[PDB]
Amino acid sequence: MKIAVIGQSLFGQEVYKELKNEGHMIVGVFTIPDKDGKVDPLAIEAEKDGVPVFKFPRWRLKGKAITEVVDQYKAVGAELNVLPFCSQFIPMEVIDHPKHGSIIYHPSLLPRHRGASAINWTLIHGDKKGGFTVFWADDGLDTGPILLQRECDVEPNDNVNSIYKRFLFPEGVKGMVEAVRLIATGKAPRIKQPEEGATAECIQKKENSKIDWNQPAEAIHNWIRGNDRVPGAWAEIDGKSVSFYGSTLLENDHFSSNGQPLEIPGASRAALVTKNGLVLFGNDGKMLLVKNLQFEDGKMIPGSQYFK
Ligand SMILES: Nc1nc(O)c2cc(CN(C=O)c3ccc(C(=O)N[C@@H](CCC(=O)O)C(=O)O)cc3)ccc2n1
Repeated sequence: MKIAVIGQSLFGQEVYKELKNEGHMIVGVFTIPDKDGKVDPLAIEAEKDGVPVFKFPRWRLKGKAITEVVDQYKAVGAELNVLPFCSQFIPMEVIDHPKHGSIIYHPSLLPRHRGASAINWTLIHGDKKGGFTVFWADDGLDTGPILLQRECDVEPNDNVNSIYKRFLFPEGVKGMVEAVRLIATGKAPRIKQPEEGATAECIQKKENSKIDWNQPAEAIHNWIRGNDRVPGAWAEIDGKSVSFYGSTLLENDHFSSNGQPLEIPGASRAALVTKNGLVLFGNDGKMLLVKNLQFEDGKMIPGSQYFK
């Protein structure tokens, strides 16, 4: 069928590539402008194929969509919009245009974790299960009827990158391709999202990924892994903003109080720099271990190396 792909990143590129390989006519790719150095992976693959690339800035403003952004979109004659990873909200004029409407990839088990940082919040809340949903776009934020959903176990030490790479990305691509196949064969469903279990959270950025030390250790571990790698959980240490990556919970033994103490303002008590990383304490007397640290405009350093 005729498809407009609206989105970005490696994920949008892989979905584009698979749909093209399945015989679909990609009539247009609508993506972010270069930054301004690198061209987005999706525009690169599209032009390599001879497919109309668009780099619109934003569609909405003053409560409204333009006509110059709408009209260039409508020209390509899409029968379905596919929104693999779309960094912004798209006007209903665009969303409702094609005969089949629009489908969106969302890396959570909707109606849980509506919002743009769903993977982060899945881990921050310490959910045992996670996954993704392909849903039909409506005017609300991640509220549209479900086409399909796929589920996975969240591992205790999963960070954003590991669950994404293990499951959300590769299976998300297959889910998007399957959704289109169900649509093309005329069998795709529209399951209204249940009321029960709905949540929505804010988008995670550097500023609001600051660590709140007054929480039990498990909560701090979840907060850290839930913001690892991006935006990167952080705290003030000795005047510097320091980011924390690679958290695990640390049980036994003592332990080991053989590190060099490291004072962290607001921490329930001083941290310990050990050969295996930075031991941190929650407000419940329990411990977590952080493998890697990072300063502003700096490389990753092992927590074990803080004092050298
Ligand atoms: N009509 C419609 N409906 C949805 O549910 C959409 C979901 C998504 C995917 N998404 C899931 O949370 C999402 C991603 C980003 C945004 C967003 O508002 N992004 C801006 C913030 C505001 C803006 O500039 O638009 C940004 O780049 O940070 C909203 C929703 C994308 C487009 C959608 N369009």
